[PDB]
Amino acid sequence: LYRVLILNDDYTPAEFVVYVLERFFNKSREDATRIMLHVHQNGVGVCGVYTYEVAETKVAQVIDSARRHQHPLQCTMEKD
Amino acid sequence: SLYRVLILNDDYTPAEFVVYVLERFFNKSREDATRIMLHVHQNGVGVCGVYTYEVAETKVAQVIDSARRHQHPLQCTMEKD
Ligand SMILES: [Mg+2]
Ligand SMILES: [Mg+2]
Repeated sequence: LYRVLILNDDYTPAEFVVYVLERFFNKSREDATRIMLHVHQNGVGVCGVYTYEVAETKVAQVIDSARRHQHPLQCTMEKD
Repeated sequence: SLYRVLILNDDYTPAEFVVYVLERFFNKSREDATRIMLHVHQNGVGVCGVYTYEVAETKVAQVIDSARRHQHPLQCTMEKD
């Protein structure tokens, strides 16, 4: 399986990161907030764990959403 | 439970210092250190090693200490493996 990560940056609004986590990773508001804070403080955080193709899909959906909303948010994946 | 130690890319820390860190604190061969350094540059983040919780914390701390004493903002953290 493969974990999907988001990386911190100084441009993407916190509220957008929460939105991404809720929408694309089905996080509750509190859990999304938790992960958003963790990424802000530590530079990176885990959004979910999926089979390879599904991880690729989620990474792509996040990047598509971010860029269309004019945010440079970086999303990537690693073997879990 | 084991924990992976990660570094994050930045635009300031020199490539050669990252290789030095990988060799000094994570027992990487020159080739592996170079490849991880390049991977982090390309991907934004990369895995330095996997250790028990407290050893991972120790490595993270040693990297931050070394980086700041070398005048570099290199970010290092850990996650459950
Ligand atoms: Mg694992
Ligand atoms: Mg990771």
